[PDB]
Amino acid sequence: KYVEDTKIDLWSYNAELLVALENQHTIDLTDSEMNKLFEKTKKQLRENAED
Amino acid sequence: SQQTVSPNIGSRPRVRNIPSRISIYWTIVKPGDILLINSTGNLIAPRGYFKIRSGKSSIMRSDAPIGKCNSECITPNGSIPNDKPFQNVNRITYGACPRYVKQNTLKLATGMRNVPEKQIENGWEGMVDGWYGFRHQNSEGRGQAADLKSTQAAIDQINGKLNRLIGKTNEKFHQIEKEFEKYVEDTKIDLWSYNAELLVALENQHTIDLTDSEMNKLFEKTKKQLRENAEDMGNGCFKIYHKCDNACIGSIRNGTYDHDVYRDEALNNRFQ
Amino acid sequence: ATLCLGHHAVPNGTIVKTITNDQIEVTNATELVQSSSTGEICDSPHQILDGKNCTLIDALLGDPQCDGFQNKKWDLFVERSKAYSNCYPYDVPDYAS
Amino acid sequence: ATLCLGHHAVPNGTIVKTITNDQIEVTNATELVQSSSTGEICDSPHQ
Amino acid sequence: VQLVESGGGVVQPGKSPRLSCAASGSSYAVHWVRQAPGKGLEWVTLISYDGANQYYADSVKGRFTISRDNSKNTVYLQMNSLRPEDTAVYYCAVPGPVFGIFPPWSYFDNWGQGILVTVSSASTKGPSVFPLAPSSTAALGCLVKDYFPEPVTVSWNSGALTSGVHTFPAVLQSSGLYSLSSVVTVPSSSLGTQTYICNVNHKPSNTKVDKKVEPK
Amino acid sequence: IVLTQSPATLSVSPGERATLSCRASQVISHNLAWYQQKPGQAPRLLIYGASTRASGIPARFSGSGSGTDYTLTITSLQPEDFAVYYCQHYSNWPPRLTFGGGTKVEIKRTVAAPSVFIFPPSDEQLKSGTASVVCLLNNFYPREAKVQWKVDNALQSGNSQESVTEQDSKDSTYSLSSTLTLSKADYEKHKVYACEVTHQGLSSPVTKSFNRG
Ligand SMILES: *[C@@H]1O[C@H](CO)[C@@H](O[C@@H]2O[C@H](CO)[C@@H](O[C@@H]3O[C@H](CO)[C@@H](O)[C@H](O)[C@@H]3O)[C@H](O)[C@H]2NC(C)=O)[C@H](O)[C@H]1NC(C)=O
Ligand SMILES: *[C@@H]1O[C@H](CO)[C@@H](O)[C@H](O)[C@H]1NC(C)=O
Ligand SMILES: *[C@@H]1O[C@H](CO)[C@@H](O)[C@H](O)[C@H]1NC(C)=O
Ligand SMILES: *[C@@H]1O[C@H](CO)[C@@H](O)[C@H](O)[C@H]1NC(C)=O
Repeated sequence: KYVEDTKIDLWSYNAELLVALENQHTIDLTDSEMNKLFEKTKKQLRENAED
Repeated sequence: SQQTVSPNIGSRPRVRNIPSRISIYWTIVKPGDILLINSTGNLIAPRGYFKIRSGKSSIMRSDAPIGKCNSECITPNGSIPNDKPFQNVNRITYGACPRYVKQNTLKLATGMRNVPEKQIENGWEGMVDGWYGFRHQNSEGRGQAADLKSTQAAIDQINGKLNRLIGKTNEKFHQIEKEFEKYVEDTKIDLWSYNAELLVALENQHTIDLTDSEMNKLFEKTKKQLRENAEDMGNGCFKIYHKCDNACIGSIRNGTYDHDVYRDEALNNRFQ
Repeated sequence: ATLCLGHHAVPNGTIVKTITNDQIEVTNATELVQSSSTGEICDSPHQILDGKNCTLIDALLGDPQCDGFQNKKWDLFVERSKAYSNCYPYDVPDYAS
Repeated sequence: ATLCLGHHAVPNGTIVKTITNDQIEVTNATELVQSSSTGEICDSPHQ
Repeated sequence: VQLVESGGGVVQPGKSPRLSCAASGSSYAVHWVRQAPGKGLEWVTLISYDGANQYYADSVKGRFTISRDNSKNTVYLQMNSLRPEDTAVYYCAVPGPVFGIFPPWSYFDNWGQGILVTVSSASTKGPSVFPLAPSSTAALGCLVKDYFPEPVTVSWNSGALTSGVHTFPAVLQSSGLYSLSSVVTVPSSSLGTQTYICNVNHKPSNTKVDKKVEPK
Repeated sequence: IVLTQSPATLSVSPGERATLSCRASQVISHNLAWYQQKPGQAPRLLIYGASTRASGIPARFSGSGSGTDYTLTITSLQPEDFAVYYCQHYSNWPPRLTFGGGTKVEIKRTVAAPSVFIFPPSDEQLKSGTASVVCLLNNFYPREAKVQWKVDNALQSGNSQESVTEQDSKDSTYSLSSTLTLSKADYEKHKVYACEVTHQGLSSPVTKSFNRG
């Protein structure tokens, strides 16, 4: 009982942290790609356009 | 079940001047079942039965006084508030309690890296209204103003992770409270202490990266805004090749500035 | 004519840990470990039964000093180090269970 | 004469968790927990 | 770090009263949160720690002005272009720190005592105390109609009877004047014996009226 | 952004737990603060940053929430906790500062019907040009009461003025007074003046009318 509950609590903690870490990376990942593509366009058009 | 116990006649070390003893035994009789007692002497018979429920209730060895108050978490060293996600008071707990860790302190960074004036990373002890800002020396004089955009962006993120770390959100939480061998308990406390040590490191690594970014972003935003009208004067300062009144600096820091207005004016002073 | 870009600072800050740094000074920090306690068990919201001079087994068997504990209930029973027995000497083979 | 830079969106998205966010809507997501079962033990590959 | 406010009382639309909020010796940013009578809290303005920036709510935008004299260690809420919708208790507040830094927009950990202003343009009229006759278990009262400004102190039999008393708060009429009732309860037998007088007293427009009740 | 507080009033007995909700029109990233306002005095800061409890505030005040749904909990309510409470949003980049409507933490009591009393206008006021009819609702519980005016069996509008007391020191009861303003000319035109009281404490809307004679 005690051992099994200790186990399930530590594994539930792992799963909750892993998903958070993984998704934190994926949001950062996708936010970057968008920012990169906007800045790529900015450096390309340069003075010929305004933000 | 069946329990056979033989009486053992013999003097044992006197306790409260009694060389005799009573060995206590228990039997649980299930709803269908019947209790059957056979004895030819020496039996200490029951007077009835006790109610025997599931769980949730407990026992604690403690010499701490009971007092008129409301606290969800109990330890043998007295009750503790369950704000923080971890505790070091006692491995023995009864209510919805923070997890027990070996560490007596885990500092969660809720700010930015301290680089002070006394010894772009220009740490200003004087800027206390924001985490990132501007300092100018123009025609009209000197002045300091904090950037609330980068500040609020940093505050909001720390708020997010802090709330998630200390519960106080709507969930199945990040560090769920413990409810409740030696070896098993030590195994547990070592793995939980590892968790807490790694979590804080990860969390703070993110917060430093977070705050370092916000500063770099605000410096680059200024660089793309001034463009050719200024030059990166070594450190965290720029050298605007024209004059700017308290309204011109305001237009840079408040974002409503463009290089076209001060174009020809900047081209003149630069070629000298 | 000269525009400088800086940030906030404190004379003495808090030393924290990151993935790449075991000692790193930051402007502000917060505690995540409860180290302090008042030194008293609170009655609310749990039913507390202070065993006092009684052990739970003494309250169960019915030692005279424990007559007050009859038919009592609890969320948590608080057993005292100074509790003692004062009835017929007894032994419970497998007491903890 | 006017060049706009955007991204994909869905009317109703999936709410997920990150390090700084306990509730954050995303375009697409996947499950990592098996909650359902047919209600029958399979013979193969175990005796 | 106590705060003290000044510049209250009654004010007639067209005038420009100045609200002052003083400290106790450096300087933070200062906000103003107002509370209309019987209504909730409303944020109206704020001034920066230095004064460079000033923010006003859409309600008081263009009508109110905020200034600060660091020398005198005070903040001034200059209120012009009045509307009777400015009749409120004004509270000055100091923003609390967040993660070591003190930005202007935050929670308020320090508040002033509160100063009431009354946009009304009304004559300092005295009340006309009329009785509320008990009918043939059992109540009687005093209608303290048309008075200005606030308040009025009512006591029954020069502070003799206390139990059964109920003095209602003042209602602001269309007349721009206040009016209130004060009632009491005692047996329908004891009315013939005992006599009841409601000691009504108005501080501005000085008057100490007395009125006796008789059954009809 | 707009803050919506619920319930407008919450009836609680001492010892019980209170759960005060604050709904934001959009995500406020935990930038919320809770205040306690006692009558006459300035609001008292309880919580900030949605969950962080202010210096010296008793442990029973618990602030929580995320997204747009935030909560204020008083685990074991003391008699000194009966007051008005306001949630507050604040932000520096998108500059904003809003207060919610506020919630009244009212003393829970058994339902008590109002003691209805109707008072005809005085002869002195009658000879001044205006006539004021007064209805008294004495010591009732809960606060939710409806008073209607009937001039010769005809419902009035915008000529009535209600005034209610605070919860009584002794029995935490409510007392209300509705006053109807009429001209001496209009008061003379009609004979009967009724006051219809609707309250949970009464099985049916109780009326108290009078005639000029
Ligand atoms: C992080 O920043 C917060 C502010 O955002 C700091 O909180 C402040 O901590 C000080 C600690 O001394 C509190 O000062 C008070 O001083 C009086 C007089 O000496 C004393 O009687 C009080 O008991 C208290 O110590 C201050 O009130 C508190 N402010 C808030 C808003 O909680 C915090 O210390 C900073 N943490 C770190 C590690 O830098
Ligand atoms: C906590 O509880 C026990 C109760 O017997 C007390 O004697 C001890 O000093 C405490 N231990 C710690 C590590 O605080
Ligand atoms: C920005 O610059 C000045 C303040 O120095 C002001 O005239 C202008 O309206 C400001 N605009 C914004 C969007 O803040
Ligand atoms: C506990 O026992 C001691 C003697 O050992 C006695 O002085 C005291 O009164 C007893 N206390 C209680 C709570 O029964």
